[PDB]
Amino acid sequence: MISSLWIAKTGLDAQQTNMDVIANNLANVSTNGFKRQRAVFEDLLYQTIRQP
Amino acid sequence: ISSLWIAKTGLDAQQTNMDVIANNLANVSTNGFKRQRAVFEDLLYQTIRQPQTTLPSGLQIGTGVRPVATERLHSQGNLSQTNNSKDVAIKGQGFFQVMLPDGTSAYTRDGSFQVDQNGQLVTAGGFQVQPAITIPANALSITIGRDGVVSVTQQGQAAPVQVGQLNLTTFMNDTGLESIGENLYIETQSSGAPNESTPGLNGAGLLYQGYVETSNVNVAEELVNMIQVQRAYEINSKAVSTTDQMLQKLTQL
Amino acid sequence: IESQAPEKLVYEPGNPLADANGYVKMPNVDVVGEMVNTMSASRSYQANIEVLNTVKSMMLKTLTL
Amino acid sequence: DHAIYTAMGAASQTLNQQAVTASNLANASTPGFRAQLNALRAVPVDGLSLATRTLVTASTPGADMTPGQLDYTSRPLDVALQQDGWLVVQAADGAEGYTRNGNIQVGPTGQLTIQGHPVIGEGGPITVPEGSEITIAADGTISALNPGDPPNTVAPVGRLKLVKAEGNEVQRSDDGLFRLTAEAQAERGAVLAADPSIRIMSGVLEGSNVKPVEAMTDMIANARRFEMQMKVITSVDENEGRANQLLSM
Repeated sequence: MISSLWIAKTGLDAQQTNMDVIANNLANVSTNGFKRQRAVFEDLLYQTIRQP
Repeated sequence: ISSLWIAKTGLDAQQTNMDVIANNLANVSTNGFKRQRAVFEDLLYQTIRQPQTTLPSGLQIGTGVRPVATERLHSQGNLSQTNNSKDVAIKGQGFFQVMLPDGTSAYTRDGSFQVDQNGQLVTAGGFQVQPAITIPANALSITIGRDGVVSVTQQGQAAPVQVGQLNLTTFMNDTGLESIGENLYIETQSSGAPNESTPGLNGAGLLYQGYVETSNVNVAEELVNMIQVQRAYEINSKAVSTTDQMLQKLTQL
Repeated sequence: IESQAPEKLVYEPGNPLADANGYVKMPNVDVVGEMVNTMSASRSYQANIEVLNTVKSMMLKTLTL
Repeated sequence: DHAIYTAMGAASQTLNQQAVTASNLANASTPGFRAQLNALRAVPVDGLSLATRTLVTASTPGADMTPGQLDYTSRPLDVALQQDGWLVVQAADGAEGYTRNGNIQVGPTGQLTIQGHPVIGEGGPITVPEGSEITIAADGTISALNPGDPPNTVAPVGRLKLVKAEGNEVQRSDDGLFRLTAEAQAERGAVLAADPSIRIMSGVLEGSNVKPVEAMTDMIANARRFEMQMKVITSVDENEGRANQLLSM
């Protein structure tokens, strides 16, 4: 186990999906009656360290 | 073994620092996010021996380093245009209020609102906005001015009809807020008792329609801190290696 | 007797043994000290064994007067 | 002569602690895993005079409840608990075990399961429709949508049961499901109550929590202590062997 690997992986996944929706929006620029899409992100759960 | 314990504490501290750096880097495109920086401190000091001109000749051994807190830089982020008509951005201080499913109340900062099937105003995720603004059907246009008033127009109406006001809350000390997941904060003992107010009064902020507040993450700062964390980790591993060499030689002889 | 030197203490809040400050006490043992104590004790043991052997031999030979 | 026994016991307990650490390291990727702590306890023996023997026996207080990271697999029915959430499942003998492994599987007959153990929610072991898509809410509600049906036919079908445990009152079992200790069980009842303060999220799966730095330091310390104990054994044996010559005449 390592702390930052599974955080950077999630960041890569988020950027990948953002690029995916951008490419989808760009692909159908000549279609009729289409609406652009925007993805919204959010942070995951937080772990609290207990202090004295 | 004392060196081993001290170096273990140092490695754990560096691990937590790298963790918070990675967390800041990950959500670089999350609306209404504030960066965090971790602060460390020393542990207790052992006094093994009490103290013409010579050195004082006193011994005082350290113990190690522990992380104390992670402070969030509640600065002002940039505003990016999404061209939508139901998105708002905070200019200054203040947090929105939303209701969790169990019944308690939690506060958010980013603005990205949809309208549920009934007509009420909810955030992206289903949580209902506490002031409970309801937008009826046939809403030709929705307006959210620099003040909290929300006004909807209708078919063949000379003047728009007001459907509520979006007051927002303020805290005495916002750095002490507890940040649960999903872009939410809950009141704690650290932060003072929140007080709600209309925008533009009692130090509250102003609402801009059609813009969202981006996170204030400094990529160059994070990269430099990451390089320093890696180098400090490499330095600290040498302490463990040398202590291991000493112990192995002692056991052998 | 227990050594009067102050025991070490390390930081560990997630342990029920920790006090109000999150410090758990650990023994103060000098590993090198114990090693050299074992060495010196073994050598003195050998010396006493040799002394006893020689004295036993002399006592045994005394009876041949 | 008996000073050899304390040293050999220390060496054996060091070997046991090394085995525990190796077991912790081995399953460094099993989802919903809790590491095993370890410590050494002094056990002095009170004889008649000059109490100079203090043995040592390895002991494991229990699992440390620091949550690990969670991978975003985007799977619709993968849940991750909160700081102290616990999915309640039915074990092999009917006891209610607690886990953090959110990887939920569905059988052919719509029966939910986790590693062969049927998860119990509000009521009994919850069973969803035969082949419907399943979605988990932010607080444990289960929604089912029969495939092919219009999207406005999604219906709640059950609710999970999530309990909150502090962490210092739960002990591991042989199968690997945490259960309350005797005192905590007496104080809070035989079976816990589904508190509504716990919230979960779908699409993510929590990993294990094992610290490589702690593992490495523990292994190094164990090796060094073993070497020192072996040296003590050698010295005691040599001294006794040379002392037995005194017995001759």
